[PDB]
Amino acid sequence: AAAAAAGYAVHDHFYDAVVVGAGGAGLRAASGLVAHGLKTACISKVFPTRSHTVAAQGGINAALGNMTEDDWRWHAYDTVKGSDWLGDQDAIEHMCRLAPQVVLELESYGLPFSRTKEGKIYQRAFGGQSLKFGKGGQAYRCAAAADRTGHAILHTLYGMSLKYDCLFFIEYFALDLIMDQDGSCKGVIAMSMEDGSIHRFGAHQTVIATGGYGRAYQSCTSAHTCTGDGGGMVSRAGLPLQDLEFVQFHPTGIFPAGCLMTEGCRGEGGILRNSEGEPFMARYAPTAKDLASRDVVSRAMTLEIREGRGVGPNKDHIYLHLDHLPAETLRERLPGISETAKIFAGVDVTKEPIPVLPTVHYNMGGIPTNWKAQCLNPTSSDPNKIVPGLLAAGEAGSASVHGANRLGANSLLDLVVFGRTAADTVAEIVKPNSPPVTLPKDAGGGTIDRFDKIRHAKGPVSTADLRSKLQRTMQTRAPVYRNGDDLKKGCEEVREIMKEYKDVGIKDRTLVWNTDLIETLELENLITQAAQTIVSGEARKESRGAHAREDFTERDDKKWMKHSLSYQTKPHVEESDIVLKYRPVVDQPLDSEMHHVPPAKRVY
Amino acid sequence: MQTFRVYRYDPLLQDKPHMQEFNIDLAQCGPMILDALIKIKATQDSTLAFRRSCREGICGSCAMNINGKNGLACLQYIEPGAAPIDIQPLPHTYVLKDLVPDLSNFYNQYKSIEPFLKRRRAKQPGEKEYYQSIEDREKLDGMYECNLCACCMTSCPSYWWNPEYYLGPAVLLQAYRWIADSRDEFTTERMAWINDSMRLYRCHGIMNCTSCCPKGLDPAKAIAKMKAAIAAAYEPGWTKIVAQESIANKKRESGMMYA
Ligand SMILES: *Cc1cc2c(cc1C)nc1c(=O)[nH]c(=O)nc-1n2C[C@H](O)[C@H](O)[C@H](O)COP(=O)(O)OP(=O)(O)OC[C@H]1O[C@@H](n2cnc3c(N)ncnc32)[C@H](O)[C@@H]1O
Ligand code: SF4
Ligand code: F3S
Ligand code: FES
Ligand SMILES: [K+]
Repeated sequence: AAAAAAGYAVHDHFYDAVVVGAGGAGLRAASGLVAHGLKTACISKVFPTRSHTVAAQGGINAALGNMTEDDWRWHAYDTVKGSDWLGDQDAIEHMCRLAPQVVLELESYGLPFSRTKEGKIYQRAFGGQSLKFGKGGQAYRCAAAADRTGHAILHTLYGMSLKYDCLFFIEYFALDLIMDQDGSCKGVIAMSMEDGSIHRFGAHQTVIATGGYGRAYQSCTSAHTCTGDGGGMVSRAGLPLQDLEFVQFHPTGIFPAGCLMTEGCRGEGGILRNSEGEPFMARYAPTAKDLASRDVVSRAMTLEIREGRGVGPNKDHIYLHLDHLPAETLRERLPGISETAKIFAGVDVTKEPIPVLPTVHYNMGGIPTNWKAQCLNPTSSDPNKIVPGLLAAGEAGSASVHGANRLGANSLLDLVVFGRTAADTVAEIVKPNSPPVTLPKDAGGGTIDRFDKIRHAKGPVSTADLRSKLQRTMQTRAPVYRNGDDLKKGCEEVREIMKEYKDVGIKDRTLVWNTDLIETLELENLITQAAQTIVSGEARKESRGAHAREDFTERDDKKWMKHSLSYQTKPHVEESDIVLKYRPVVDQPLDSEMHHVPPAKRVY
Repeated sequence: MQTFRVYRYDPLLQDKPHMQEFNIDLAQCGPMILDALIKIKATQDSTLAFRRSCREGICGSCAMNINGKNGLACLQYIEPGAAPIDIQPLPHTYVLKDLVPDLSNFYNQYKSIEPFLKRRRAKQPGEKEYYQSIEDREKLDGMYECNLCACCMTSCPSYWWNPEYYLGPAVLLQAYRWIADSRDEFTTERMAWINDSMRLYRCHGIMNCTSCCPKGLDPAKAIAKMKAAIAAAYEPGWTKIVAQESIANKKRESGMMYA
């Protein structure tokens, strides 16, 4: 269409649903909505196949039972323990009970899974997975496709979206949400990086399927595109974000590249050794030495380097020895790791150890959501109150299936399950044919003004310099082992970086593929989420899952079994404060098919 | 102190594209080319535009032309020398800005081959995974790893000349991947559609696609196999088969499709 707001060409679209994101969660949600007969659009900054979901390597967890006898209820118990009793058991049951179906559906659309001798899907061992509610042994639930299980899923979900004919707006950077005065999302306001035009997508139900904000740290396994844009949009809408202090460091990341070595490497026989040549992981998490929870392994590795038993000339990292394993298994089951090591590390997996170090990988926090993927705006009386027209899925969302620590091969499962759930939930709300949404009168006004103010920004500090400052502070003030003093120092520093965004300046003033402007808009999202992370972490005076305070080294179930909600006071990052409130965790499973897993010790 | 000449075009000025030379200290830069480009953007000229996500070679977004040969900047190594390292956009592509190509035709052509599993019977209720042997899964080994970087595409002299008629190496390999997938049941339909003079037989075996592939795949070998299979399996009734499938797609939305 054609309008002119503040001198910008504004096009108007009026769909029944809009999905921001074309990663795993977004591609699944879109295909589902279209399959339900609803008119839908799917906005993405990159071609859907270039999303970070493609970089996944391990696999997706399902109680298929192809390798050993299995029950979904056992998978559910493992997830509760792994979450350190911070995840909702309602959402965990829904995800685990659907994991078999979701994985088979993906195979039905052509996902090239690895196969067994009977023609079934091969499943590999992963950390934190057991049988018989912990009384059994290692559980092989991770349906993998070689070392390329992400590439497979994302390509297959794109194919499914093509089969259903999903309307895609590729290379469109979403800026904000078109919120109503009452408090309901009425769509999104995006820009095209290829034409330079602003588009006001108006939908009855919006699905935020962006990724995480892992690029807010100096060393991450995340993509440069992982800036947490949907979280910033929600925060600038005045809505809460949850559990942002729980940032997962993956135990093995190539040193110092920051690339990821699949946990499947250890799940197929890989051993971590130190300067003394010891498989030290037996001392911590003895029953599952290297296949312990990712948070335990990372803390063990950090303590070992700290104790002086680190490998390398600088004694700064740890060694992962896959050399002892058969060369055929390495070539067949870990085909991608070998090449990446040969390049970014110069290591021959079959003959040499790989240098590794704990690196930020995933973010358990995100938009608060219920088990139906409806975003929540909790109130003192209604902790389960939901934003009327908003839903979330993927790493961006926090249904708290993963709680304080995510079990490997459960995120890709959350992408498919909750993307599907989000499509089902909208179907019930919005009918296949409905009168068009009434975009509010001043829809985008503020967003256009801010975009123009940032476009014509001529201040002293550069976006890159400010980003490096933030990345440094997060890496140094929120490491694997956090202390309260540093957390306070950092909280002051991030607040300064917040008020420094008012001095950022860009040199390019065009609108077609202006990476300078896009990256400055992304830095706003990165700053707000990174700020809420430090504030929430300093406020949590306990040690649960990935959050490991040296000052407080013990879980506090009595006073800290709560979800942590952060709020940005004002829409402008340089004019806002991070307020913290809390909401209770859902402990009762949604049906009786699964029982409540009582809070307990997490030894691994 | 390496010198890096980089192609520069402003979509608004629409001034003739030019190569600008930058000087970078390799001591304070990462080994890969993409690190040099990021450093240039961060320090010297922030206007520089380029696509980059994964940093590990898997997304397929950093495809460029470095010193003549296509490649992914994140996996390409800086090679110091007196000679400036010339970085340009993908060959014979419309440049949206600086090093950002226009690959919309490549995306459309891929949608044409309909890369999703097709079966005559819908999965019966109570059915598990469709059976595929390890040997059958082995057939799809070197074809399912394509990251759509589009280097092989923009290295084929036949895609340079007839971009809008020739599907190109990457799309053709993906078509063979779905013609070779034992689970797919529309083998004849796919072969009939691909059996066109412009779509397939514009490949003259230059082998630039296999030489530049960043993932070490062999699109040239796949196209040769697909041509041999079609020649042996051709029947007079293939044209009718294509027509019947076209009728089946009558109610599809507006976009590239089987027809
Ligand atoms: C980083 C990572 C994650 C990962 C993994 C390995 C790595 C290196 N391996 C995994 C594994 O083995 N098993 C598993 O269970 N999970 C694994 N993960 C986790 C998972 O891959 C990530 O959490 C993933 O990011 C989740 O997928 P999701 O669909 O939620 O997000 P995405 O893939 O990052 O893509 C998000 C999309 O949103 C678009 N976007 C972003 N900002 C915007 C704006 N502003 N406007 C519009 N669209 C936007 C992105 O472009 C992308 O398409
Ligand atoms: S065949 Fe190779 S060069 Fe072509 S798109 Fe696939 S990975 Fe890229
Ligand atoms: S270079 Fe081109 S002509 Fe064929 S062999 Fe490769 S696709
Ligand atoms: S940045 Fe992803 S392929 Fe290079
Ligand atoms: K077939």
